[PDB]
Amino acid sequence: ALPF
Amino acid sequence: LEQVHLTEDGGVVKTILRKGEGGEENAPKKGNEVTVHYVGKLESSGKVFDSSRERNVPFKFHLGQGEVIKGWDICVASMTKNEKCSVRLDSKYGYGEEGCGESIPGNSVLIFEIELISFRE
Amino acid sequence: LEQVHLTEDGGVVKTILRKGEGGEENAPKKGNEVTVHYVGKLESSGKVFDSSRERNVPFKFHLGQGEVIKGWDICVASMTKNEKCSVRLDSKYGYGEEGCGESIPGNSVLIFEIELISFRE
Repeated sequence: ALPF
Repeated sequence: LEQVHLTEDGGVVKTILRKGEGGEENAPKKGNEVTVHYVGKLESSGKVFDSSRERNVPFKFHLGQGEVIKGWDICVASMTKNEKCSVRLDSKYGYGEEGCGESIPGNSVLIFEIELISFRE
Repeated sequence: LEQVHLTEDGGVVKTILRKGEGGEENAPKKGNEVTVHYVGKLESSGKVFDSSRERNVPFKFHLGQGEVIKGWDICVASMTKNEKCSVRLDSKYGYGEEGCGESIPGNSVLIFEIELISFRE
């Protein structure tokens, strides 16, 4: 859930 | 420049801009801490959503451990030390149908420029 | 136990489960690489969405550099070596109105148990  | 398809669905496609160093000692292995610089933008709008170059802080993660999106684990595993690439990620290898946060819509294709600076066990 | 409101909006509220070590040398500084274990779940359902303990790989990031959700930068900056806490993040300090991927809906409150293992420059 990285990067954003 | 030649494009390397890293998956068979054309969802992870790497173009090498600067060739890294040769030899096995310059290729990272599963579990290694890799240190990279990156810039990510949306393909559709061209807008940058994140960059390690902005704060001037090389970004570190453990390869193949799911600390980052799938396309990164795939792309960085194919790189060698000092390589700079651009990689195009279908949403399947990014943030999928739902997207993530304010800058990444559902079903977004992502483009990253990624430089592999170093890695260690 | 005491609940420390790390922001005035009540959006980052840290409960210390295990007191860490005192002494200025045992508190991290902006830019330092911090090594943590964490378990994150949704407050509403208590469903765990991500955990470094799963893979048993301590997670490292550079404190205060925007590498992680804001609530982590704020929470970890308040911790000392060996501290274990539970922190409640309003969505403003997490993944916001949009949420992120399959497991984190928009407007979710997150609860993380975070242990600060060690840090270095």
